[PDB]
Amino acid sequence: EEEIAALVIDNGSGMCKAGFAGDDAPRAVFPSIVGRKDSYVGDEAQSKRGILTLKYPIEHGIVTNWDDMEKIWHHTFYNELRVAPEEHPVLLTEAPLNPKANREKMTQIMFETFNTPAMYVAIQAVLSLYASGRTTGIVMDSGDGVTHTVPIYEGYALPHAILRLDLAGRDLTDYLMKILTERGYDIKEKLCYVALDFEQEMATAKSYELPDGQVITIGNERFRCPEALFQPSFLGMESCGIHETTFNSIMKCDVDIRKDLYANTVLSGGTTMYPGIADRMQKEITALAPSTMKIKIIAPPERKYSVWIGGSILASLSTFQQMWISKQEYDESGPSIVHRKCF
Amino acid sequence: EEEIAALVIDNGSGMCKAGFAGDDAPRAVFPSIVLKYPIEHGIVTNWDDMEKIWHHTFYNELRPEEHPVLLTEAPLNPKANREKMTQIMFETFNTPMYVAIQAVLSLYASGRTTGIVMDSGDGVTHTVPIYEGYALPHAILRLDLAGRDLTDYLMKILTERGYSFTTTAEREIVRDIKEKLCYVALDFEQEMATAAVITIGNERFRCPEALFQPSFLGMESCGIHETTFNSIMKCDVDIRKDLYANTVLSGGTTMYPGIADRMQKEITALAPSTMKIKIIAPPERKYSVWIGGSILASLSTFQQMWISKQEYDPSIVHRKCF
Amino acid sequence: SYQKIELSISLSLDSPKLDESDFILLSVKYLEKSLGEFSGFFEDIEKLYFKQNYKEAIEKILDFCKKNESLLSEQVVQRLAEVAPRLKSNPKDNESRRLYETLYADHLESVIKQESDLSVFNELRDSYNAVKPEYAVTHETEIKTLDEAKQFILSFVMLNDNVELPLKAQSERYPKKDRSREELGNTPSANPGIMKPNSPNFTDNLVPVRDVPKIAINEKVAGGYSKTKPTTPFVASLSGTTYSLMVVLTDYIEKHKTDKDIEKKVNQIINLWISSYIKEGYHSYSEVVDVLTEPFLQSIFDKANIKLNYGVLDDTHAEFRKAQDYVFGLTIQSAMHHELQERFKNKE
Amino acid sequence: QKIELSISLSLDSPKLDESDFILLSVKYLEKSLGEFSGFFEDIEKLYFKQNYKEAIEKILDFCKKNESLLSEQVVQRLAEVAPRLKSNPKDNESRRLYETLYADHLESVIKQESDLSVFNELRDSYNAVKAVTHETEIKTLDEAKQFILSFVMLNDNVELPLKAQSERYPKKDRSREELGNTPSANPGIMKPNSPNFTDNLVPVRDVPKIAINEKVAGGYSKTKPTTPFVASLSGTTYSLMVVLTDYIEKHKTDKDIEKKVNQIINLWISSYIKEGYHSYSEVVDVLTEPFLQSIFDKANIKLNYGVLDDTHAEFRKAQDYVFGLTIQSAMHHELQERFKNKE
Repeated sequence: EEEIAALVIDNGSGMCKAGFAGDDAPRAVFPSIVGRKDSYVGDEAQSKRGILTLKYPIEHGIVTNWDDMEKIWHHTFYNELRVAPEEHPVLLTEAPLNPKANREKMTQIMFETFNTPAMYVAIQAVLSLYASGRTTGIVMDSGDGVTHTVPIYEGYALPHAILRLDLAGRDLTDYLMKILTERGYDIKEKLCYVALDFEQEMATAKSYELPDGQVITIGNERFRCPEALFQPSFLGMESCGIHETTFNSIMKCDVDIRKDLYANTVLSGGTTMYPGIADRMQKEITALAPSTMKIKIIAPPERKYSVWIGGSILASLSTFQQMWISKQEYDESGPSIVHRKCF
Repeated sequence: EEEIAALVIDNGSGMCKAGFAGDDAPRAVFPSIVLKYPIEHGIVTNWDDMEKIWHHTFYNELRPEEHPVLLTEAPLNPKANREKMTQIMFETFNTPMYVAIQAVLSLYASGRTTGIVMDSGDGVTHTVPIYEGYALPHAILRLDLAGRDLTDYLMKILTERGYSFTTTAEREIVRDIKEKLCYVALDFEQEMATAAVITIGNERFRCPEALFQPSFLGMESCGIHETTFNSIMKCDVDIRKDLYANTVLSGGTTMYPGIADRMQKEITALAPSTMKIKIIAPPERKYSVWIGGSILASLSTFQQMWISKQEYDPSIVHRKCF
Repeated sequence: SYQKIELSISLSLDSPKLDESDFILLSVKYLEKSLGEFSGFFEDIEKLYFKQNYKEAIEKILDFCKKNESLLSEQVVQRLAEVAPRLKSNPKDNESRRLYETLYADHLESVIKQESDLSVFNELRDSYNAVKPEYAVTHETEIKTLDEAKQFILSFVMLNDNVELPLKAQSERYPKKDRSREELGNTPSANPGIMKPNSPNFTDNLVPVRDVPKIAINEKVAGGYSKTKPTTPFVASLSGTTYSLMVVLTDYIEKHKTDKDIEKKVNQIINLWISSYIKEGYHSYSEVVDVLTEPFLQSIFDKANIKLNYGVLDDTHAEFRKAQDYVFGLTIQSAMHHELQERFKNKE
Repeated sequence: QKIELSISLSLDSPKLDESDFILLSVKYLEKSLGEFSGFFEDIEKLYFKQNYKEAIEKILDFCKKNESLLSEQVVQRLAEVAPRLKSNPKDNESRRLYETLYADHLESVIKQESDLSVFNELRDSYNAVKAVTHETEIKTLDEAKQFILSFVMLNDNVELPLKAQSERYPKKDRSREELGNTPSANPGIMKPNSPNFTDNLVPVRDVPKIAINEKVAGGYSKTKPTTPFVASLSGTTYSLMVVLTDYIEKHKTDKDIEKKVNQIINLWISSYIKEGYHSYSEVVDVLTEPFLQSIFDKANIKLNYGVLDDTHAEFRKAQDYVFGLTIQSAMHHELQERFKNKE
């Protein structure tokens, strides 16, 4: 009994979401920071920023330094989840368009460094749809570093349509700085909302405080903040908005599949947690499209941790047993088994 | 069945140390801030926030229902700040408890059950005399001066050597320096005359001299050297020989190099010209309280010194425990 | 599990400072719990603890244990049987008795507090003022509370050795005190009857930091009291100033033998003296009791037909139990006192 | 015991064609049994031939004879799914994988041979019908192929007599509908969606969508359904034969012609497959016609049709294909039911 329980770690650009399989919540979410004990990982470093040079291992969703990323794993398995991984099977999450190396870097790591009993890498945007319970659709993942619009059909993505934007949460916050300091006055992102028509809204152009400083009125900068996603012009990026990135994406597909896509548009990520992005992605996509098709925009509320939910719902599956990689396989086919088994 | 483990928690003024019994290693040490600290100068002042440190302790850091729990307490704690420790664990946390004096725990770490122990933490520096492994009420002496304050001191002193460590992250820099570079000097005065993060300072021997003389700070209290003697002479002449020969430095702020040789000297001259003075400093003094408790929780006989859940069925904390 | 409370006594009954007293206290708990109709036995043995007859009652206990060995165990009887022959007591290290007695006094006080008419003490004044007028008390017209009655009753120290000497001499017992004449000093402490300053008190039984005297026992006085009566907790002497209560009382007995309630009123006083003196640390139940229980001092009560209950309450249970608890812990934490004085010796 | 059930979990596929049965069933046996080298090689030869109906017989009969060394779940479940297996030239995706892997394996065999001088001579046999605009002598294969891929210059107008010799070329299914362009991963496996190993993914290229007009009576996809796509009856192969016959006529009693011509034909066959233009079964089928055999009979030449002895490698990767293809379908099913068991 007690078939061992799996651990799922969404290695994101901004935070690390870890938990155990068959759960409805991430047990521990912590920043992906390794500051440098011979190192400090996690919120602890955030506390000792003073004498430590913080570095972020995952940049734009993909792993740049593997020396510190190994430490977001000792920490995760060992000190934020307090489990030895040798015992427990470990799924990992991966970003769209992940190069080959990183998929072979992971396998090396957790089966050699961590001697896990099983591994598995998956596109983070697929798992997101898995929460919605769909197997075919368009998932607009919006993390803190990278927002993508990845089409998924019958369980698989179409690498040719995966579209990317280097605009994100970190960025909106950063942009907001300009404007807040531009009003002559950490942040109240929990008051910002995406308008249906920014221009009308700007033609109407609430109370936030902490003890130090002062009570502050959230300016017209509230909708301007997420309007960066829609018009990245505010950030002076000519890269197309989220409305467009999505449409353009849909059309890099065979015209047979699109209807499904237009009707299965999942919005994923915390940058999509803004109220009202729902009605906007819609108004905007409907405009760019055959009036006949159905545009359904689907935003579930567990979205911030959607990636995780689907992953649990996947490792918490009896039929996932076969898919995992047994250590011997690795011991046989090397790390290449990643491609042969994790398609 | 397995022998389920017990848990050891030293709720501290500045840092909490939890781990698991028997382990040579405390598993977790974590700032107690909830930003509001529950424990005050050694005595819990806001209990509600401390209930939270506990949730984190039992659950988030360590991952209660089937594990026995030994919270640690302080010398001369108001005792109603004892029953409550009993109540929360048994009731809110339905633990299957024993509360101990940190100091007793340190001496215990030493491997002995009688002596006088100096425990400088961040909230309070206590000199407690223990005989027969019992805290002695008529002699316990304390000082509301201790490490946290010393960090502040390093701030001011540098504040005038010209470096400035104003910010919060910057404050941690100061703590970092105090923790290591600064030291207790054997002859302060000679060393403030040889005078005439590593941006260097000559305020290395003065920061810990504040423990010996609190005048810098502006506190009207005697140096830990004397809180010790004083406390001693409130002990039976008969047991003094031993207390003198069993003095253990403990607590984190005693990690300043060289407090030992000094404690010996200052006391020595203050002491009876004939007694035997011995100071025992463990290198693990940082964490000596905990280790002390692990041993115990793992002692076979202590197993009945605990409190049954049915025995609980909060005034048993005075009568079954010390 | 309960077998850790049984082992605990198997292990508490093996300490090197266990004596006659602690055995009786721990055993009963052991019988009261090993078993769960036998109510009388914990009262019969009890009555004897207040009388210091640890001797017979140990044995009766260990007769019940065997007779009811059926509901008990081989181990308890084995152990209990091995420890008894080898038992002695030391006043200096007989400290469970002291808690009992310290707690008993507070019990005899509420009793006296429940005894309303405190006029009895006021009248006693008119007898003191005629014993040592040169030191006459001249105080509250009425002693209204026991605290007032107690302080004055403690003022008989004013009656010098001079008005009591006719009485101290005829005793054969008083010449046998063993308080050394070495003035050892004062030592600060947490409880008064349990003069030992290093005693494991319960935080509930803690009083302010008061400075208690250190007294020494001159072991060489032939016939030392401590030698004749070792169960009595700390005794270097016998209650001298009791001889003074008697002067004030001899003059009172004869003046109010006319009253019919003197039987009550004399015990109200003697009981209060016995209590306050034990609470305040001056003496021990038996130090005071053995004096008035003297051939020459009992005559006065015989002439006027007074039967004294020298403060003997038969509901001394709460006090018993509380002490059973004392030893329990005292014994475990002082038996590991050497588990770590032996593990440590394995590091060096 | 974990491996047996998996193939029992793969045999519930709604979309399993015939080419998919063989691969998993042999895989079932490759583990259950573990002296049987003669069977598995004979399954590959038939699988290359697309002669699966004969293979299935052998697989269903190999179980009865060796049922003692297997389990009863294997021995029932095959003879339960075998008679209900219909091929589909559109959804045959495993098949396409196999042959794209052989196209890379057969050109390496001709990269292993050093005389690419047959090709130069042909240009002189090319220039007789209609250089190839090339001034770098034919030295590598990347120019030998390009010059042979250039035979498309010999258009309908110069191959048409041979088109009027075939009775099968009239019966062609490609639809006249201009469906446009698909950015594919691989070319033989044109589809947008196929799990593809990082072993077999290549630069994004645009490949045409092909439509079968199924109205035709006797059309190729109909007669022989094992061959995928719409089956590629190659009309551009007729223009090859113009040069090949002419090559046989000019260079004739060459001691090594039968060797030299198989180099030209196989490489032609393996270039056309790798690049997505057509499928093996159809390049081959055009040439099988009696008037096209005759020409090689007039010189006593026997056509080694791209057949290789050591194709184990390509066989196994299709088992790993269908295995992951099938199993992921099963988890996909599970999710659908459990989530529809949430609403």
